[PDB]
Amino acid sequence: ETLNGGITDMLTELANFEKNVSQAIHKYNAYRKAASVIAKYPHKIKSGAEAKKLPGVGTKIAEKIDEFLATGKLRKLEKIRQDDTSSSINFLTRVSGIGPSAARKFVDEGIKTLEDLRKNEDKLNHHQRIGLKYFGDFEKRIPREEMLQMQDIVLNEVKKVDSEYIATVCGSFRRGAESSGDMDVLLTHPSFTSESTKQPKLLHQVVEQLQKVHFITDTLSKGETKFMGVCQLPSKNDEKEYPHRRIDIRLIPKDQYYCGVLYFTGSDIFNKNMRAHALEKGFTINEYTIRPLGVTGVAGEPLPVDSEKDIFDYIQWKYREPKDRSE
DNA sequence: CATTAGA
DNA sequence: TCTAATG
Ligand SMILES: [Cs+]
Ligand SMILES: [Cs+]
Repeated sequence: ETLNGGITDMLTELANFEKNVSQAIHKYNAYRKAASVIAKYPHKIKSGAEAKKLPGVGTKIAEKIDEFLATGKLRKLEKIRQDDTSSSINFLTRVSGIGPSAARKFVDEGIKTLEDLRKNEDKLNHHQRIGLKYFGDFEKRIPREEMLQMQDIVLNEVKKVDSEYIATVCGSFRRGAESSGDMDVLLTHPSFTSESTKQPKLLHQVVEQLQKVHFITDTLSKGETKFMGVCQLPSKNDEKEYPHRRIDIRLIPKDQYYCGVLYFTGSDIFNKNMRAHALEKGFTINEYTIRPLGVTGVAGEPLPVDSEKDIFDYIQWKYREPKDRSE
């Protein structure tokens, strides 16, 4: 957590680079298990050789630990950190729509900067266009003050259209968070579950609603169960307009909400931990259900969930307010 | 780890 | 179809 710091940090810096700037899935994958294992290790690595006794720790990596341990740096790291091409990719990658694959290409073409991208809006697809458009806004954090604002409108129309709907804004927002990166609405309806062969409309309906009023302003992607877009709070009586905000809505069979909701609510750890516990408690938790474990090794048979509660009661725990689902 | 765009 | 990108 801190004794092994520099190492894991450098190591991850190393991994991340193979993956993006190069296409070295493997070397990349390498650096990471290593960085993984060196991280669990309970003592201060004092030398390569020492680390070297680790799994995943080979000669290549080890050699690296030395240099780092020896001098407070690493050339390869100082070399890459410098490298304009590699920088470029690092950068282009921020644009929403742009991944590594695209970034390399863009680069290869000569598009390295923000403006470069403008000059060639043509080479970009819709997503990347939008992302390009809202580069600033996209990067900006969402104040809870605002999330509340948004959550308000969202449950409003949801209700308007159909009153049989159920929305929940999941995420760190759900969990108290002073701010968030984007909004996440989990959606369901009774008329939709496991078998009941869809009703795409159910998603459609709402999307349209939220648009009709000017809340949604772009569409990054719209499927039959997972809308992914951009939104904006009605810029008031002027002098202050609201930044463009990423929003995502998703349809879910009423019969898998709560686990879904639980799950997306986090945190990553609260989850893992609650999850780990259900195991002992003779259960299995995953984003969609909760199955009782059978001794043979495994088992199935989803247990009926009507609320966050059921899942809890199940593994016989303390209902944890989302506020304190921190871990 | 599954859904959506796209070409 | 496969392959990229989000989450
Ligand atoms: Cs080893
Ligand atoms: Cs990106």
